[PDB]
Amino acid sequence: MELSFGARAELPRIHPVASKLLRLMQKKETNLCLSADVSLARELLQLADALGPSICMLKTHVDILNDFTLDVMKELITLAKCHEFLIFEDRAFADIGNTVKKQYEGGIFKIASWADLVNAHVVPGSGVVKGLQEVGLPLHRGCLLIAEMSSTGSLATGDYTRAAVRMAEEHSEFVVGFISGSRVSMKPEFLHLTPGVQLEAGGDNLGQQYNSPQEVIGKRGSDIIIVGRGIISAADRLEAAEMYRKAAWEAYLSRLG
Amino acid sequence: MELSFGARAELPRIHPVASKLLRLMQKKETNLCLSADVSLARELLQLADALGPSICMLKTHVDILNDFTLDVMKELITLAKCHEFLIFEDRAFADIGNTVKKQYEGGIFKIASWADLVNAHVVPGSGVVKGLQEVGLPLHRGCLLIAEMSSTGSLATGDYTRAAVRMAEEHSEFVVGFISGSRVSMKPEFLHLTPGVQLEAGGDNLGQQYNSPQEVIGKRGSDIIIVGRGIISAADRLEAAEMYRKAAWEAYLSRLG
Ligand SMILES: O=c1cc(O)n([C@@H]2O[C@H](COP(=O)(O)O)[C@@H](O)[C@H]2O)c(=O)[nH]1
Ligand SMILES: O=c1cc(O)n([C@@H]2O[C@H](COP(=O)(O)O)[C@@H](O)[C@H]2O)c(=O)[nH]1
Repeated sequence: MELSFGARAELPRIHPVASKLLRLMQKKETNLCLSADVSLARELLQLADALGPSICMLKTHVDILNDFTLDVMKELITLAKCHEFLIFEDRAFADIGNTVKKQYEGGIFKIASWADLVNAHVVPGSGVVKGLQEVGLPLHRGCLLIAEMSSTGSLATGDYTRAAVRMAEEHSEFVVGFISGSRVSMKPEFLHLTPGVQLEAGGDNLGQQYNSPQEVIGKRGSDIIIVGRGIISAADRLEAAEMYRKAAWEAYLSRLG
Repeated sequence: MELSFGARAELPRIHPVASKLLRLMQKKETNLCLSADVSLARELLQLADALGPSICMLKTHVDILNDFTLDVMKELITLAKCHEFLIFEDRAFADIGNTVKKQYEGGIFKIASWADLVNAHVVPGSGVVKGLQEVGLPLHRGCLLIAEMSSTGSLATGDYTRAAVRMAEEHSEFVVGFISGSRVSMKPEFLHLTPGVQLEAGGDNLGQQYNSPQEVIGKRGSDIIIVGRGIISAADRLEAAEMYRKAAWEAYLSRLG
């Protein structure tokens, strides 16, 4: 009884951020999230403008931007609104609730002011979600819980993954899905976003492992592929993004029937 | 066959950063780490200057400082050198190796340029340590692995904790100890630093749980207490720091015999 992204956008328990995302995925025929892993604001913004039509989401690591300013994020928001994609800051919050609330709202980055989505590790227990929610609920934001990781020797397996799923399902007012390698929740209101994706087999020299869009979306049942170097290191990043988009989209359609 | 901090500083396999720390702990009769959880640079620096003589370490969350600049960290280093304490940035790195290396070296914060110590979660597998090491070894830095957490519902238990200890013991050129609630390694070259510490029983409203210095150092065998609000929210932060210092030090001495 698998539903399209557009039908999932209308589910009774859908979060507004998830709904917005699912609708634009359906409209634009994309379930690709660009991992914009660059150190220069100009490159970030040039990528966001050129690839915006091809992506449902742009994932940032703001803490690697050498020339971060809040005005850069204002410019990114303009592009996100123009091309219709969400902004996801991959901060992987992983401390006690009292601390992560400050890390989310404050400091130099003011992440909550510009990020539609953030993510959190579940290792601290559910206080990490409660802390983030105190800032994110008033700001109408969503959160993803890291249920599995793509890297060699990941401990996010077995009962750890099951604990992530329970924590999500128990904080559905704020948690809209997962970072995972596969479908981990049976509830269709939750999004599954999967990093560690390339067309070719391989990995990197620091524990990253790759699987293909057909494997991740088609066989493992995830929703969205997150792709960094597969696109960013390519000469023509637009064509690379289109190849990943078409791969992930067709894998999704075939799983739908 | 328990050894003093000063003797542990001389162990054959001791890391240089651990040795420096252990020597100043012995010299100053302090095993207190101040968790300087403030949002203003002026308050951070006033705390570091006044409390510097009472502490072996000052722990930062640079990402909650509203007015962070690299010049603030230069001023903090001057104080750390004057009063003899290490600087520990509690960044809790928790991503793939390729990403954390950039988060450690680069961006606005340039953490590796000023932090003696950082910490990492073990959930991504050992690539998190390998990535950090590529930056930290050339810069003569050390790392702490998060083996246990103080918060309600922590998943850093059982085999997860055992995996943290193995990962530390296998990367002893860079990893100098743990964030933990107790002694988790039997090897005396490793430091144990414990947050979730207050004199009085209690917790916070976002999953923090407190135990006393006597419990953590004396009964659970940890080395250093990490104390934030117990000191920071007190009217007289200097006297508060002295109370925590004397508590942790005497608990240590009594465990020594
Ligand atoms: O399990 C995970 C969780 C992540 O955040 N990531 C992130 O997703 C991206 C993967 O990038 P790449 O496609 O270049 O390997 C990185 O930004 C990394 O930080 C991951 O690779 N695996
Ligand atoms: O398990 C852990 C790991 C932490 O980093 N911390 C950190 O240690 C400090 C505890 O501060 P406090 O004493 O105010 O509760 C915080 O900065 C928090 O981020 C913790 O409390 N428990």
